[PDB]
Order: sequence, then C-alpha cells, then structure tokens
Amino acid sequence: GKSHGYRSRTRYMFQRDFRKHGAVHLSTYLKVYKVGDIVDIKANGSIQKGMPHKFYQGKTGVVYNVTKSSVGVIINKMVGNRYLEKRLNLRVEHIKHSKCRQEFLERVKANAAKRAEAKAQGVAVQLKRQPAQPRESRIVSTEGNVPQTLAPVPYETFI
Amino acid sequence: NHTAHNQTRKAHRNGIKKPKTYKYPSLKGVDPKFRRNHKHALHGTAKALAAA
Amino acid sequence: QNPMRDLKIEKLVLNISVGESGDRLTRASKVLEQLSGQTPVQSKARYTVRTFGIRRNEKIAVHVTVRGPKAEEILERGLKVKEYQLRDRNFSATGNFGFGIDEHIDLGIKYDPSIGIFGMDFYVVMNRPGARVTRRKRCKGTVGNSHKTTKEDTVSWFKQKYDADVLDK
Amino acid sequence: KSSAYSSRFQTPFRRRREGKTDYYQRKRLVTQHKAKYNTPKYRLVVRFTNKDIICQIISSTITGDVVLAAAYSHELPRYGITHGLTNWAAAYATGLLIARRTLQKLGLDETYKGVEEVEGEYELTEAVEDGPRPFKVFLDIGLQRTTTGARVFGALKGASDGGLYVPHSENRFPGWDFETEEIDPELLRSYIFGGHVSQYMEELADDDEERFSELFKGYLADDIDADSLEDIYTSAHEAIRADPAFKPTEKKFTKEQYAAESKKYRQTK
RNA sequence: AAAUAUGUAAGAAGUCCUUGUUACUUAAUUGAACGUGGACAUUUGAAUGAAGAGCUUUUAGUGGGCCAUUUUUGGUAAGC
RNA sequence: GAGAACAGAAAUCUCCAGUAGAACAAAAGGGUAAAAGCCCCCUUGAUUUUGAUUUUCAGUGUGAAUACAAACCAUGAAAGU
RNA sequence: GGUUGCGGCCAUAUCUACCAGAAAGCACCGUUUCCCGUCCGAUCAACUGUAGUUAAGCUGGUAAGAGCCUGACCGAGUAGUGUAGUGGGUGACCAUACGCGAAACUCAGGUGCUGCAAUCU
Repeated sequence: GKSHGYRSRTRYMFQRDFRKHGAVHLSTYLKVYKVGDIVDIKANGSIQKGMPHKFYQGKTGVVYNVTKSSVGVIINKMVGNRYLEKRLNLRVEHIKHSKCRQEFLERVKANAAKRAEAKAQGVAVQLKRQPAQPRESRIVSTEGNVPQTLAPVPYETFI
Repeated sequence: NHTAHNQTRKAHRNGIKKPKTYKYPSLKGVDPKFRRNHKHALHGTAKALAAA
Repeated sequence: QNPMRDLKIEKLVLNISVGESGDRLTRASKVLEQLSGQTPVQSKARYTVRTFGIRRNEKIAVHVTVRGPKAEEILERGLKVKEYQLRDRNFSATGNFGFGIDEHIDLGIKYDPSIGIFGMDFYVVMNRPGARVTRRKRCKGTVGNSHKTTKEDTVSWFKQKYDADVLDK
Repeated sequence: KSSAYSSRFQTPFRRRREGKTDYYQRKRLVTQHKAKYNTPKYRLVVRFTNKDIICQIISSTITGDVVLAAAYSHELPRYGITHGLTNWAAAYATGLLIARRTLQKLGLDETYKGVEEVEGEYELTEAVEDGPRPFKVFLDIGLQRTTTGARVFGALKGASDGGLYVPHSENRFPGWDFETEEIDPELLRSYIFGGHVSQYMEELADDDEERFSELFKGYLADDIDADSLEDIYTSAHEAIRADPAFKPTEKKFTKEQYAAESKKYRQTK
C-alpha cells in the first residue's frame, strides 16, 4: 500500500547540492533573527534535528518566537477552503532571510529621503513605481547601417 | 476512489480566506522565560504611565 | 653535502608472524624483550582464512618498532647474519627496505634450549629530517619531490654505509 | 587523477586545507543563543608557536573575527622575563597580562583584581554583588591536545588569576592526582613560578655540568641562578598588575619603506 | 536545466528621532519586547477590478457519477 | 601499488596514492571525513512535571517526531551537547 | 608589500611539475629531570631558542596541462513548451498564429579576494 511518512517522496528535496556537501559555513550561525523577520524555509539534509516537513520547503513565513538555536515561524497553509496558521519550530540551518523585503525597505528609505528633499526644496515628485511604458518616437538613421535585404532560405542541399 | 474533480470549484465557491491577522498576536506559544518577563514589563509600564 | 638532507634512519620494526596463538607466541614476546629491551605488542587478525587456521580477532603476531641508537646496532647485527649481502628487489619504491632471517639466535643473544626456533622479519624505514610535517597534527603537508626518498638514494646510502656490495639483480 | 575525479572533487574550507581551524569546534565556540541577539561571545585564543605565546581575546562577526585585546609573550621583557618565553610560567604571565589589559580596556580592573597572592588553589572569579558581573571569555585550545599539566592551561590559570572569569576545572592543572581526585597547590604554585625549570637547573648543575651550560647558556651568561626565578616572576607579576596597557614597538620605517623593499624581491609577473 | 504551475513583499498595525518599563538579557547605564512625546500625514509609495467588507447561528439535499481535449498507467485492444 | 623468513590468490609488518568507490543492527532513499565511521575513557537525558507545535487530520484520537520552560543529573578544560 | 594569530566567502583558492625566497616571522630542528603519553619522547607532553638549516613545510612566479569560475552577433531564437483553429494527415505526427525559451558544446577571458590585531628593512 501507499505510504505517507514524514520524509516520503523526498529524495531530491532534502539532498545537498553538487560539490556542496559537508559542514555548514559559519554565516548561518551568525545571522541574527528578530520577531517579525520574514524568512524563507530551505532545509538541508545534513542537520536532521529540527527539519521542516516537505510541504514547507520553499514557503516564506514570519518569525514569531526566538529561542536558543531555533526560531519559530508562522505559515498560512491551504487546507480545504481556507488558510490555517501553522506555527513551526525550525533550527537556524533550515532558515535564510528573505531578500524580497530588503528591496522594499531600502525603497522606503530612498523615497522618504527624496520626499523630504522635494517637500523642503519646492518641487513635486512621484513615489509610485510604474510599469514599462510604451516606447517613444525616435529617428533611426542610415549612415553605416544601410538596410541589408534579407530573403527566405531554400531547402535543397540543406536537406 | 479519490477523484478530485469539482473539489477546486467547491473550494472557490465560498472563497479561500486568509486567516485575518490582528495586532497583538497570542503569547501562548512564545518562550515562557520571555513571556514571564514581558508580563512584568507591561505591568511596570502601566504603573508608570498611570501616575503621569 | 647539506644538513637536513641526510638519509637518517627513522625506525626499525621487527616482526614475527607466528601463525598460531599460544606458548611459542608468549615465548617470542620474551625473545623480542631480550632483543629490543622494549616490550613488544601483539596484533590481531584482519580477516579469516581456514587454510591458515586463523579466525577473526585473535592475537597471532608480535612486532616491536625500535628507534634511536640501538636501531642501527640491531640492523648491523642482523646484516652480519645475511653477510651484508642484500638484493635489489628488497628495496621498495619509496626507499625503505627489509629482509628476513630464519634463525633468531645468531644475532648476539644467548641461546635457550626451550624457547623455540623461529625466524624474524627485519624492516627499516628511513627518511631525510623534516618529515614531521606529515606526522604532526596542526598544519600537515607533504614533503617535496626533492626531499622524498627513493630506491636509488636508499641503495646509494646503503652502498656508502657498511661497504655492502648490495646485489643488483 | 582523472578529469572525472577532479571535476567531482570537493575541496574543503581554506583553513581546513591548511589544517589550522577545527570547524566542528568553532561552530560550538562561536554559535550563540539566539535570544541574546548581538551579544558577542568572546574566546580566549591561546596559540603556541616555537618561541612565542599568542593570547588574544576574539569575538566573531560575519566579516571575519575581531580582536578585542591581544597580548604576546615577546613583550614580557618589558616586565622582566627574558629567557624561557615558551615556559609554563611565561604562559601564566601572558594570561595574566591579557587579563589585566582586557579589564583595563573595559574598565573592570578596579572591581575585579582576581587573586593577587597566588598559592595554586582552584578558584573562580566570583561576581561582586550590586555591581557588574565579571567579563566572560571562553578558552579555546586550537588544534592543541588537552593533557593534564599542559602549558595552555597556564594561560587559563593566569587569566583567571587576573580576574577574567574563564569557566574551567582543576583537573587539567599540574599537580592534580588522578587517585585522590585532588590538586597539589604546592606543586601548581611551583609551576606558576619557576620550580620545574629551576629544579632542572640545579640538577644539571651536578649531573651534567656542560649540558647545563649548553641548555641554560643564556642563564649563565646573564647571571641568573636557580633560586632567583621566583623573585623574577613575582616582580614580573607585580609590574604586569602595575602597567598592563599596550604600547607598540617603535617602528624603524613607516610601512611604505617596508613595502618598497619587499616589492623588490616579490617576483611578480 | 526550461515552458506551465507555485511561496512571499509592494507601508499608517509604515519610516525616523528621543527616552520610560522589566524579575528577561548584557562585562556594562548592552540588547529584546512593549511604550511616551515629536516629525513625515501632499502619489499613503506598481497595474486592473470591486456588482459592498467582516462575522455568527442553524438546516436541507448529497455521500452509484459519466463525456471531451491534453498528460499518463495496467491493457493485444474497446463504448476496457 | 611497492617491499619483507617460512608467507603463496589470501595470515603479520612498512610506505605511497586513495571525496568516501567503506561503515553507520535491519527495506530503500537521504546524510556523514580532525565524523554521524573505527578504537578508548566516563556515564544513565532510555529521568521528573505537565503544556505548545509538525505529520496522517475532521485540523479528532493513536503512533512518531520538533523547540523550549521548571527540576535533577551525566560528560567535557570549556563553549556546549 | 613580506610574515604570524583568528577569520569570512569556501577550487579564480584544487591537483601536477620546475625555479626563487633579503629581513622578520613561521618551520624543520636540540634535550628528557619534571607534568604527561606511548611497543617506540615518532605523534603527544615538558625544557631550551642553546648546537644548526632553507633541505623540506609555507609563500610567490613559471606551464600548448587537467580541473574550476565568468562572459556572450556561440550552439540558437534551436530543442522543448503555454494558448487557438469545423488546420493538415488513415495514422505516427506535422505546419501555422500569439507567447516563453534552454542545454551539452564552441570561442574568449581569468587562476583567489578580503576583515581584525601584532610585527618586519
């Protein structure tokens, strides 16, 4: 019969990358975590104590509880027709900070700086991002790039 | 024998709802050594700002 | 030539594979005590061979590794049993060499009429001074190609010492 | 070997290829409790070269380690010890120097004097009440093997006598009998000063009187007999308690004249 | 190492300055968590839409399913 | 692979190469090199109190795990475990 | 710039083979009375920087080298793939429309960078 273990169908998910086996580098044990930090879950098979389940691999969550050698995170999980808040206790070696937030934080810093610049200088600025607008009118010149005429390519002797 | 037809339509009829976050999440799963002290810090802050 | 370049002797291990386990084993222990001065050690069995009658984890052989000044003394008195005539095949590719005598009495020890009769395996490994870089713990390393000892340098040292006339065969 | 071998070969870390760092030990010495967020975890690093002792206090960040205070054994001639700088007593005085220098840098050298009259007892730097706790450093003995009576616990004993609160036990100090499970303080004090060197000096003065000169050739040339080693080390410890601040050696050149000469021999491309 | 599919973020419960609490933490008048008082409150920091948002009680029927495209497994092959 | 009396395919000893091609009770998969393997030393954290959490899941039970708290201990020079 | 101690990223750092290292450092080295550990002061422990040496270690150059890393008028808008048609074909499959878009290869370039403290002609 079928099996549903804790680490079933997890052959490629919990294995180290090629030429990356061995001990964990010491940056992971020096990155600090506060309550409210958004972290990615990315387990390694080397540390078996405190592993996440195979569902939570790749999910991003929020640290709610920091204790010795492990942080607890909160992950919304869809079961049935609604999301549940799953609180789970991970060691630090299965946790990386999310750089998806550290563009938004520096963007807040940058636009607060230029907003304080503009509102005391006497100009008006926009602070919202914009999608890729359509291109504008340009005059493509013909000095070295004289238009070379192309033709479709036949088939015989190409085969 | 486990046909998952119509289950996603049934799930999306009444919506798939977020868990509705609040200010001040519960301190029931946090470190008890921190929570025992946070009780006293909140009590001291309240007693300080009461007579101000 | 140069100091820290001479092929100084490093150790001489005397070995006796008794093949059995018992009274000749305990006798050969006292033989190696009376020869070396140091107490020797016994070795277990690696694998199991029915035709040689030894099973797993049985004390079958005695060896002792001597160093210092008595090593070349025991080497000289073991070479005068072979009449200082060594082969070329006895010298290995890494520059260490050995031989085997069939009677253990004619070294310079006294004879006992009861302790048994056996031969002995002499092996001597030598290297230039500076091979602590492999044997130490912190900051290991491999000795250079100009500092490694080979068969030609070992037979040259053996020809200069002892006036050997080593057989080249 | 093969191309298939060298493509799949994984090299270890650089300070493991060099054989200088034990990462299994370093993980547990550096890794801290996550609920103390930026609290530094200081290690007393003691290293033994062939003619110098290096005692540093070292914290660790992601951009490499950071030295808080260091104290070498080749500045002990400023305090009185000249010969035998890789000594057990010299390791003691170096640990005492790094303890006094670190406590002077922080500002706890008046509240935590440690023990001043040392008898070789086993004693830990107890915290004073209604004041600051003592500085807390954890000793790490490198790739060095731990034996009872080693020199590297001399720096431990010297730092704990200087008042640096290094948590330890007595069962690796010299004089700890493995039968009664008890230490001999009259032997540990004899190693804290010069007893095991001076005893060999007076024994070689009448057992091998030229090997005595060939070993202690500096002692005979500098008129240091056996009994004066205690008087050397005691006033050395007093000078270390007196002025442990680090003044650097006065440079002959200002590190550009050094570079101009060293670029001559460097055999560049 | 794709394509399709997938987690999170795109602020007011935000950002910055200052100093209050604590039995936690620190060598420490350090940090953590929650705060006080100020400042920014204009494009409140991508697009589109919003036909209201949130929440609760209670109860019916159902719990034999089939067909088509695409992927696929037993199967010589099906309206298997 | 190179050498050493009996000694050879294959007993014991020595050197060189050796990214794991070994071992880790047992299926298969993952993991591991100053180890998680092989030896040696000391031990009972295979303990007490009940909570929170993950998996199967109705977010019920059972089983198994995870991270702490309050004790008491072990081990180690120690961080730690 | 050279070196040492502790490191970060962990091959641009590895492996192989020759050459050179002033000074200082590091190292090889000298010796067992004591602490200590062994069949063996070889490892480890302790003592002496005293008798000696750059021979090794280490560092730096050198190489149609192996590897490793980076980049694209490279492979190639190729293979694959989402969507569409009362498209084609007996069928396997294929073409077209709107999109996304590799890889091994090929060529070029490179062969550690850097933090803290100490020290050096």
